[PDB]
Amino acid sequence: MIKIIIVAHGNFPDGILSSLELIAGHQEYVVGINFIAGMSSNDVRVALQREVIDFKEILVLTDLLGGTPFNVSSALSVEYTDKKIKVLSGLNLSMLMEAVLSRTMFEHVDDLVDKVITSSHEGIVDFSTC
Amino acid sequence: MIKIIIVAHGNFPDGILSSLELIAGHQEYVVGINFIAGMSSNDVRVALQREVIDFKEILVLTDLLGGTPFNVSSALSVEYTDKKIKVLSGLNLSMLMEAVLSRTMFEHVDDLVDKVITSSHEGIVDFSTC
Repeated sequence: MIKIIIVAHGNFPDGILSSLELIAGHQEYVVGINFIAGMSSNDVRVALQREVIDFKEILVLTDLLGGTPFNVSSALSVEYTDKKIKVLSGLNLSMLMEAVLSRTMFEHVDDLVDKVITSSHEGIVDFSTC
Repeated sequence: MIKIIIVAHGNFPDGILSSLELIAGHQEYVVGINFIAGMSSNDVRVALQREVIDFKEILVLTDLLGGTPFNVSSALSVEYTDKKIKVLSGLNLSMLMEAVLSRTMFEHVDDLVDKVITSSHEGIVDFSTC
């Protein structure tokens, strides 16, 4: 059971989640934290802490390297002795679908992240390229 | 100008556009086509045609390889003799920010896509590796 948590600027999390819902329907243990206008770094931190209280294996998908979602997520990911918290930047729908569709193959998030990264890269394609 | 068109499942385009608005503010020549429940493939085609009527250099950012937004966009990109339409899949915020921040440097979308692709890939990072 790997919990997927999406953290990104604006309502990007709501938006990409609506893509997932249209394609695959509603999923268990998948949440979005919308980093909207008005909220601070700490607001994101509080929200994320809340979402991880009861989970050991957690994949956090964030929009942009070095942005507040990624920074807050990575800072928190090293604070829990027995939690496994992976934090990715570069979130595309490939990243999200792969995590959702493959996570049940894995007990541990450590063994899921390699395949999620591979699909994220493989999903970036220029149509000219055939 | 190089016009940027975002086509994706659900309200993903609105959501990622809200990320852009928050980070960079409102941009010219950047539109979203939300492929929501109830919409047909032709509906997407009609919308895209409308957005490209009066533009010669067009970058279309789509969510997912082999999906309706990508398929409709790719099919249309080869139908105009004198339009330059590039169609990418794998849309992440890195892809969008690069197109927006760098398009000014280029007359032609052809010379912009390689930088956009590079940044898209470079933006996918696992914090464990830093």
